[PDB]
Amino acid sequence: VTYPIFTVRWLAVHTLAVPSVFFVGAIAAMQFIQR
Amino acid sequence: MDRNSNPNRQPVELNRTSLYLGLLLVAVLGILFSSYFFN
Amino acid sequence: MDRNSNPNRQPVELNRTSLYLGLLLVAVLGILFSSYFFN
Amino acid sequence: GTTGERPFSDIVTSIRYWVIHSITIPMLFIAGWLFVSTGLAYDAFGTPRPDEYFTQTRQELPILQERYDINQEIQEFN
Amino acid sequence: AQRTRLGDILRPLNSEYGKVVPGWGTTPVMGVFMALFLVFLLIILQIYNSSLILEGFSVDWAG
Amino acid sequence: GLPWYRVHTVVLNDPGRLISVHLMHTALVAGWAGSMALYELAIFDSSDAVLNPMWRQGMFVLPFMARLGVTSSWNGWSVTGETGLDPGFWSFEGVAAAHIVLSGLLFLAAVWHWVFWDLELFVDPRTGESALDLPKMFGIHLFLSGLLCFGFGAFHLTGVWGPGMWVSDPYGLTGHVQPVAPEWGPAGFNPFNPGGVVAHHIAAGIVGIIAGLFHLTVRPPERLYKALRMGNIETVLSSSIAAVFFAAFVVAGTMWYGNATTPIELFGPTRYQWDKGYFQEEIQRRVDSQLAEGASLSEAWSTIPEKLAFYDYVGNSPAKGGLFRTGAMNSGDGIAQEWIGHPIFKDKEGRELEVRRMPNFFETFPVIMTDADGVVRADIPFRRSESKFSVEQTGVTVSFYGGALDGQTFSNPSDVKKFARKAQLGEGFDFDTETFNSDGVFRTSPRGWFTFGHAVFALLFFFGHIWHGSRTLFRDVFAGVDPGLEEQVEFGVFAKVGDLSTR
Amino acid sequence: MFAEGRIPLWVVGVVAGIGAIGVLGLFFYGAYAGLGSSM
Amino acid sequence: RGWFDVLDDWLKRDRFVFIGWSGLLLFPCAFMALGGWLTGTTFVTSWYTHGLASSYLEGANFLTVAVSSPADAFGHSLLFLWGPEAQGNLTRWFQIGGLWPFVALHGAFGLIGFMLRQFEISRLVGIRPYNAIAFSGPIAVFVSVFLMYPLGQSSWFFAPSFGVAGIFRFILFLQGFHNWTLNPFHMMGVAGILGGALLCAIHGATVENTLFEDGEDSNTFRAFEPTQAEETYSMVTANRFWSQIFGIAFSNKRWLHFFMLFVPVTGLWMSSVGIVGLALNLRAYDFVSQELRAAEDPEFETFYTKNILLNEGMRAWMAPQDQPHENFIFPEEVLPRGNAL
Amino acid sequence: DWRVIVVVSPLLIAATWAAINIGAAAIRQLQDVL
Amino acid sequence: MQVNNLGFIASILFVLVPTVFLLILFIQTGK
Amino acid sequence: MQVNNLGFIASILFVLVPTVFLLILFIQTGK
Amino acid sequence: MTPSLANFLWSLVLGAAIVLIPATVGLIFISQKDKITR
Amino acid sequence: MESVAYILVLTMALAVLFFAIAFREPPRIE
Amino acid sequence: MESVAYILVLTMALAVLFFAIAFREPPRIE
Ligand code: CLA
Ligand code: CLA
Ligand code: CLA
Ligand SMILES: CCCCCCCCCCCCCCCC(=O)OC[C@H](CO[C@@H]1O[C@H](CS(=O)(=O)O)[C@@H](O)[C@H](O)[C@H]1O)OC(=O)CCCCCCCCCCCCCCC
Ligand SMILES: CCCCCCCCCCCCCCCC(=O)OC[C@H](COP(=O)(O)OC[C@@H](O)CO)OC(=O)CCCCCCCCCCCCCCC
Ligand SMILES: CC1=C(/C=C/C(C)=C/C=C/C(C)=C/C=C/C=C(C)/C=C/C=C(C)/C=C/C2=C(C)CCCC2(C)C)C(C)(C)CCC1
Ligand SMILES: CC1=C(/C=C/C(C)=C/C=C/C(C)=C/C=C/C=C(C)/C=C/C=C(C)/C=C/C2=C(C)CCCC2(C)C)C(C)(C)CCC1
Ligand SMILES: CC1=C(/C=C/C(C)=C\C=C/C(C)=C/C=C/C=C(C)/C=C/C=C(C)\C=C\C2=C(C)CCCC2(C)C)C(C)(C)CCC1
Ligand SMILES: CCCCCCCCCCCCO[C@@H]1O[C@H](CO)[C@@H](O[C@H]2O[C@H](CO)[C@@H](O)[C@H](O)[C@H]2O)[C@H](O)[C@H]1O
Ligand SMILES: [Ca+2]
Repeated sequence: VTYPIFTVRWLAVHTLAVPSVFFVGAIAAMQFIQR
Repeated sequence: MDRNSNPNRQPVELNRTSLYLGLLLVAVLGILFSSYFFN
Repeated sequence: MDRNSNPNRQPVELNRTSLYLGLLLVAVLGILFSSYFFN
Repeated sequence: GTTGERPFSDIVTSIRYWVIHSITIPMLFIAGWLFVSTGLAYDAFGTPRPDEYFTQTRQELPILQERYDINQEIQEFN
Repeated sequence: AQRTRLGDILRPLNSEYGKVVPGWGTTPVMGVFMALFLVFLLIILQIYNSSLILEGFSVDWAG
Repeated sequence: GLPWYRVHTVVLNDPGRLISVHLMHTALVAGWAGSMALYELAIFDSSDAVLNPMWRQGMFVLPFMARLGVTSSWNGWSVTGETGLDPGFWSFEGVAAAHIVLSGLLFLAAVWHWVFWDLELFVDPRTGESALDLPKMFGIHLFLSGLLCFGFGAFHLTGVWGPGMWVSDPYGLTGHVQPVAPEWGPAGFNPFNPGGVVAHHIAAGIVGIIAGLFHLTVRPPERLYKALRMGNIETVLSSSIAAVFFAAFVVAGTMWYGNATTPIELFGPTRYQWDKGYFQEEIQRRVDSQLAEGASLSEAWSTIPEKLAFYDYVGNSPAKGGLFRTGAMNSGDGIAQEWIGHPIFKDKEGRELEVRRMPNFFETFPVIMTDADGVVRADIPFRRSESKFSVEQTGVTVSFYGGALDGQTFSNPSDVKKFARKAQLGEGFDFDTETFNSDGVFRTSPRGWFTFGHAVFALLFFFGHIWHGSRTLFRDVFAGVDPGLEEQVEFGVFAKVGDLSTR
Repeated sequence: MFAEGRIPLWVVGVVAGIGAIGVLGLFFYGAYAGLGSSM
Repeated sequence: RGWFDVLDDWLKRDRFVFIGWSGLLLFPCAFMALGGWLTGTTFVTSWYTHGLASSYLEGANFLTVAVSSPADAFGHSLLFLWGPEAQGNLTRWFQIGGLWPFVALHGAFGLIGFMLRQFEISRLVGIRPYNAIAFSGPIAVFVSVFLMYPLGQSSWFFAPSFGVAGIFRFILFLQGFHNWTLNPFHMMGVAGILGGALLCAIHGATVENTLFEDGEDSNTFRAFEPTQAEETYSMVTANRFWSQIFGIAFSNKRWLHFFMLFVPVTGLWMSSVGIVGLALNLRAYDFVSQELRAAEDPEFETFYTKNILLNEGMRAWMAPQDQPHENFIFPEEVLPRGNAL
Repeated sequence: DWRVIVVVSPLLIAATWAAINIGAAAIRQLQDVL
Repeated sequence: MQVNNLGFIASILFVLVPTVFLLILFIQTGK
Repeated sequence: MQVNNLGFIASILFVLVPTVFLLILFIQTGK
Repeated sequence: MTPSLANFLWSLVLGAAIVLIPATVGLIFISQKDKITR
Repeated sequence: MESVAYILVLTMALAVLFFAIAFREPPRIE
Repeated sequence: MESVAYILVLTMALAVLFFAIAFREPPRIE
């Protein structure tokens, strides 16, 4: 009970997830580019 | 100087299964490489 | 039928002197006959 | 068997995680969106837009041939 | 353990087995020399690679 | 008993027999060197250093003798093309015989050390069993290597007392052994400057002498001694294998890319010289200078040495061979006899055409002839019913300048096509294919074979390094893990993985 | 929901899986529209 | 407690993601390699190096994106961002293919870091380091294919591009130009990989079908306990089954699991040796005896000569597009082709 | 570039949201570990 | 077929040398 | 010299086969 | 002193300043804050 | 005559198979 | 190349001599 919030695990989680979501938003936007 | 028996000497072994495995390996390597040796 | 150990089996031996003699014989036979094998 | 950190199921079933993330996750999604949709990605990475692969004077592939002066080469390719 | 004249001569060279300096000793000095060696290796690689171009020569058979 | 793959571990704790087996290995290697040189000498063709140099004859160890100054035979010839020189004892034959006698003496020493394995020099006097002071041995051997490196640089390579080394012009036409002065500036790090090699050996030998002195006098930190298992000879094996595969990668790379220590007169040209048309560019510049004087096409092209044109032929690229295309390059295209001269292709309209040369990648390549501004004006069509650019329709003719065909012009389309196919390979040469029963497919040069062998061996020595480093660091569990080992591995019980004192 | 103060983990799973299916559907839709669609 | 040991304690703590000293090399380098690859496949083109679109931004898909190899004009330049080519210009660095060496080099050092991690964790938990020894196989493959092959060739351009279709291109290129299928070292690699898959399947199935009745459920998964001392399946029954089905069987569990390691790892190593050969164009391209016989006897045809013809066709048709820096111009009439096709 | 501003502002919004909803406990944790 | 003239001897030795190595080791085992 | 093309292989086997016979027998002796 | 020389030395400096010794500083600082209790 | 060499190696492999099956080391429980 | 075969057999004979002398079975009285 009452665990630390921020950890090495938190950082490993975000280091991946955060750019992943940004990239997914970018690729979603790509889906509606017209030539 | 004297010639003293070396106490570091140990027997070597190759069991029958190891014999079959090695013989098959050698035979299949020969099968593989003979064509290239002949070219 | 059953597989019974054969009691007629005996060890074979070649002493070191016999090894040297046989190796010399083989080497000198090779020396002798190689020229004729090549012709 | 826990090395100390809060279990993931606990965290992602909590109200506070979702109050934080129902904002943070869509914000990153739409930041990536805007990065693409404003044209920023093209300029940041030098990637051609669909109308800039060829120009009214270069109809062929702009293959680099120069060993050290690629900035000038790229600018002449346009 | 047969003794020989050459063995006796060489004996002081093979007598300090296992003796060490307590703690870290010269490890910092070693590390600094390792860093210098790594820099040197990078320099000569980049020269050979033509990623580091110096004045006075060319990496070419003509020199 | 011992599995087969572990037999040699019997000398692991027997310094006398370890020395013995090292002596036997050294004897075998020295005997190989001697016998290989003798074999190469027994088959080397010395008559034509121009179109049949050593690297066309599959000569592997001969270039290494010549690199360091052994370039003449007892039999009168020298690899520099000269005759009647007197090398003294240190000819190819003398060097090979030296290695044979050395092999014998090393064999005898190995036998002695095998039989008389139990010398008191090897036993720890403090306790009573065999022990080697590995840090001290390192200091000794490093001091010795530094001495030898410095001497090689300062006396042999400089010619202060010694022959010097092979140096050559950038186009491999005037290579010979001379003293070399060290280059102490940045240019010493130009891999194509031999003065760099000389300066390296002088400076690195001094550094090795100083480091050996330090290692002869300062004991390891206790931290380092435990971490690197400095009482375990297998740690030396691991780090030595690492250093060795590092060196092997380096030598394979310098052989493949070329440098001062891998001259083309000894090992042949590189693939990159063909790639960039290095010799083609040089030949063309020489011809253009002759023309700038006023010389005619025939005269200008007849000024080009046959050796230079021979470098400009794809069959001499090391990147054209095959793994199972064995032997000398002469076993491929044949023994080169003479340059046929430079062809110039002109079509019916006066346009002069360039045949596109075969790249290194291509086992086969279409014949294409382009004009000055890079437009195909002729080719050899595969399909003929819609052919438009064939040599027959385009009226392509070829005229030769210099060489055997100097002044000859061919208009018969068969002749033109065969010569276009010849020009695809670079400069054309007549070949003797009867001596070797040459088969027609290209071989690689000693440069290629050396690079291949050493890259493969370096790769495998990486695994050797990993295996022996792991055996060094995990010696305690080599026969298996502790029959306990319950809670130490359990997750979350200890604050630090493995450390029982932590929780 | 069925318990106060927390989201059921299966509700979270269903929502996240629907979102993942949606992003995959958007990518597959984009294979047929806009750039890369052969039209 | 010296600062070194305090650091060692912190690095080796039991947490969700073990860090270790090896993590100092692994995690930043692995992150660089992975983020570089994702960034390149999402945003970065190969228009100037290959004349190809290679990113999602240009309309490519998962199968057709890649971090493509750099332009052939750079030879084996390491293409640092601050290097003489890009000169610190990030956009140009992207456009010239700087991401390829970026990913390759950080991946090589991340692979090193991962194997060091295997060693470190094996040492900490107290087991033998055979996992690292097994991982040496993938390392040999990566070094030989992504570093050694292009270093033997003219430039990084001929390295495999980090993309699915880029890899397929590399594969077909090696067939057409090197006849890699004919290479005995590739053949040993194939044998190792197929044998490893076979061993995996057969061992898993054998174990699952010789399980002991240790529970009452039809679900046999819950009749195992990791601390149990006894074998969970019958080695004796397995051995009898395979002896009567196949003629031979494993009788030694330790040998079985060592063999499962040895086969795929040996395969990877042998194929790496073959790739080193191909780096220098030292191919097993041809059988000279059959070539000569065919050149003299126009009725002699084998599957080998047919494959040679296929390779010729592939080279002629693919080279102009695959090597755009060469400016290969092959007029239609020089292209080899069969009748009616 | 205004495009940079509009691409960064969502990131800052997410950061400040997370801060304002986690800061008390984060500072608690920072202080406890000293 | 015009094959490499060393093919037969190379193949024979490639097989025979390791064959005899294994045979020796196997036969002497238990000594 | 144009020698019999079987000369090398015949000589090698003529020596090697009895050599390995003797070697096997010697090495296993005492088993 | 060439541009490539200057950039090489800058690369050394910026690799240290950006990677080597903010990372060493952070590692030392955190190891000395969160200390294992024996 | 290379055909003889190919047949020889193939026969060696098959003979090894037959002996490894017929004359194997028995697995024994003890 | 037949010279190599002659040299090989001669060397084998001489090597056998050296081992038969140096590494002989000692005659022992017992
Ligand atoms: C005095 C003894 C002696 C002399 C004069 C020679 C001379 C020669 N040998 Mg030879 N050889 C010898 C002993 C000798 N050998 C012994 C004992 C062996 C058995 C191991 C051999 C095995 C041998 C082979 C296999 C070959 C030769 C060859 C040659 C010829 C070329 C050598 C060459 O390229 O060097 C190359 C040597 C190096 C590049 C040295 C590499 C050492 C590395 C760079 C240093 C290692 C790291 C260092 C120790 C650590 C740092 C220290 C530093 C700070 C100072 C040359 C005529 C070649 C030949 O032409 O055949 C006929 C050949 O292929 N020799
Ligand atoms: C690295 C060392 C090296 C290098 C670079 C060379 C290079 C060369 N040698 Mg050689 N040679 C060497 C060592 C070396 N040699 C040794 C140690 C010997 C003593 C046997 C010889 C004796 C020798 C002779 C008699 C001749 C040469 C010749 C030549 C030239 C022709 C090369 C050739 O066709 O080979 C061909 C290479 C191959 C066919 C590659 C074979 C690859 C094998 C089959 C791989 C083995 C697979 C393995 C079993 C897999 C294991 C399975 C796994 C489960 C572990 C060439 C320049 C020839 C020459 O032209 O002389 C003037 C020649 O006549 N050499
Ligand atoms: C200086 C180099 C060197 C040295 C001194 C050693 C020494 C040793 N190794 Mg090692 N190793 C090396 C490099 C080296 N290795 C490399 C490069 C690799 C990767 C290929 C390995 C991988 C390796 C493994 C997996 C093992 C060893 C083992 C051993 C120990 C027992 C060796 C033995 O009896 O096998 C005897 C070998 C035979 C009876 C037959 C081998 C036949 C080979 C395959 C072909 C021979 C070709 C030819 C004669 C050699 C020329 C190659 C040369 C040019 C390098 C021994 C201390 C063993 C060990 O750790 O024991 C506990 C062990 O299991 N090594
Ligand atoms: C991106 C990831 C980057 C990874 C970074 C990893 C973090 C740093 C890891 C450092 C590992 C090496 C340190 C080993 C410990 C040590 O040797 O002794 C620890 C010593 C002994 O101190 C004192 O010594 C006392 C006595 S004794 O001598 O040590 O026994 C002892 O009691 C006491 O404990 C101790 O305080 O402490 C130090 O102050 C010496 C520091 C020397 C470290 C090597 C520096 C070389 C690197 C610089 C590179 C640039 C050089 C210039 C290049 C141009
Ligand atoms: C239907 C019944 C008829 C079977 C006919 C099919 C033959 C298959 C018999 C297996 C052959 C024995 C080979 C291993 C020799 C042998 O006897 O091994 C016996 C061995 C038994 O191992 P143990 O566990 O008893 O050994 C442990 C210790 O002894 C370690 O040595 O089995 C294995 O090692 C399995 C791994 C190799 C599996 C090899 C399969 C190879 C397939 C065939 C390849 C050659 C084809 C070439 C064609 C030209
Ligand atoms: C006793 C004596 C003597 C004599 C000596 C002699 C005469 C010698 C020799 C020697 C020799 C003459 C040697 C040798 C050697 C060789 C070697 C050592 C080799 C090898 C091999 C190898 C190792 C190879 C391998 C391989 C193969 C097989 C295939 C390919 C790949 C490879 C390369 C891996 C004298 C009187 C002087 C003195 C006294 C004592
Ligand atoms: C480049 C570079 C760099 C780096 C960067 C980085 C490191 C980054 C990154 C990055 C990243 C890291 C990104 C990411 C991403 C991602 C993504 C793009 C994702 C995805 C996905 C998906 C699509 C999935 C899907 C799925 C499936 C399929 C299965 C099931 C379901 C799911 C949904 C899960 C720097 C700046 C240093 C410098 C310069 C260069
Ligand atoms: C697997 C998995 C998962 C996920 C899941 C998901 C993500 C989902 C789902 C699902 C869904 C999302 C669903 C649904 C449904 C619906 C339905 C089933 C319906 C219906 C109906 C109908 C039948 C209709 C009808 C109609 C018609 C006929 C016409 C008229 C109108 C209407 C519309 C009415 C979890 C994590 C949980 C767990 C683990 C894994
Ligand atoms: C673990 C090791 C990690 C290695 C990688 C770490 C990242 C390395 C980044 C180093 C980047 C070097 O980046 C380099 O910086 C220098 C110095 O600012 C820039 O240099 C710029 O500013 C300097 C001084 O202000 C001027 O002299 C120069 O003319 C100008 O270009 C270069 O244009 C850029 O190429
Ligand atoms: Ca028609």
